[PDB]
Amino acid sequence: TIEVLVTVDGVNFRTVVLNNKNTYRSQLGCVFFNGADISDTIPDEKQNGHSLYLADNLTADETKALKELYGPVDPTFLHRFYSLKAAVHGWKMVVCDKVRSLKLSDNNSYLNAVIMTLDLLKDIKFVIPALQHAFMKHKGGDSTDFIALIMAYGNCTFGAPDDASRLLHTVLAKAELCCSARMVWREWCNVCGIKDVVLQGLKACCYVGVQTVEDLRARMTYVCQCGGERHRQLVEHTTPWLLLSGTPNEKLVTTSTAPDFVAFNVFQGIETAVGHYVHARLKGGLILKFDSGTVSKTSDWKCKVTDVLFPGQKYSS
Amino acid sequence: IFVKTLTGKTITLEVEPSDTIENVKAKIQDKEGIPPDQQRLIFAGKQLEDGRTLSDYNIQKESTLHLVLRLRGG
Ligand SMILES: [Zn+2]
Repeated sequence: TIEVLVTVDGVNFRTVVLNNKNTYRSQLGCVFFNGADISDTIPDEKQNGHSLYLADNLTADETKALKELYGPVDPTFLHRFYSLKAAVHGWKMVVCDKVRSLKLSDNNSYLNAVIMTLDLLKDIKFVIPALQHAFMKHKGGDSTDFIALIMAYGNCTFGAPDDASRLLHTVLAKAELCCSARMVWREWCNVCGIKDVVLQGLKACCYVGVQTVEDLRARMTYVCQCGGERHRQLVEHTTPWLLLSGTPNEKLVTTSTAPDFVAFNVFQGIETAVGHYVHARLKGGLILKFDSGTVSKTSDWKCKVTDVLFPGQKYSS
Repeated sequence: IFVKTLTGKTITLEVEPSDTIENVKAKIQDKEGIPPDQQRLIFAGKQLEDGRTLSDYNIQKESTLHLVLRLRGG
């Protein structure tokens, strides 16, 4: 019989003594040993004295640590996170002129678009310790934790195609801004009156529904609750960057127009079927397309832009 | 509240806001064919995440949610 160290955080460990008459799961639970799910194996001297990562049948104490480290997650989160980590170990990043981009494999292009976009967001941090740390590692050159984690949080499944735009915003819902951003909407009606609606921080740098800067500022007419026209318009905006997202819509990206944006994502394919994501940036008056490790450049491009990233805003009306 | 499909049929179904976005999408699977899994609701420029509560988003009755179908990118 062997002894093994059981932890969920890599800081608190406990000794679990095991025999070799049932599987690890039978005696202990869902466990990973060096990345490998060995739950349905029988314990042997090789694993003696070693540390294991446990996914269910959690201690009361370990659960407390899970919540602190990862926040409130569903019970399957740990299994999904750890397994995704092993599944995705073989994914590769290619680096072009220091820009890192995820090489295409197992329908992961949507992730290449999410990560490459996140890599562009200045002054952001994650509230969840585990996510923040993984992120820092990601920026350190090791992206497995961050990638697996983001899939677990996004409830993605390895190998299955998934929505890029959707994941990007769940991920950001877990982030915070380290600097000051402010955006103010003014709504008005002759009977109800004027209303200032204020957003601060990350909330001030993202908007789903618009893909151009002009449209975000443009005056919007609708009907108020009282039975008349309610108007709405942006009256202040001070941000480090601006992320605008909308449905795959067809357009012409041109550098002659001398665009405002630094980068954008494009959805290639049909929408009722499975497509392909591409990340693109402007540096060089030219659009560099990062097609999942494959790099190409164009002057203009007929494409269906989804996500668009703008620089810092300093606007008053 | 009201929820509109992109260039499409817009229904309103009302349920007291105690409800989790999971549940609006859940009553959505019970009124229109689509599964909560594939439906992403957008309100006032924010994607609603399953964890938070309609009350949390300041959403008032007669407010407009937007149903967008989850894309598949590979
Ligand atoms: Zn009014």
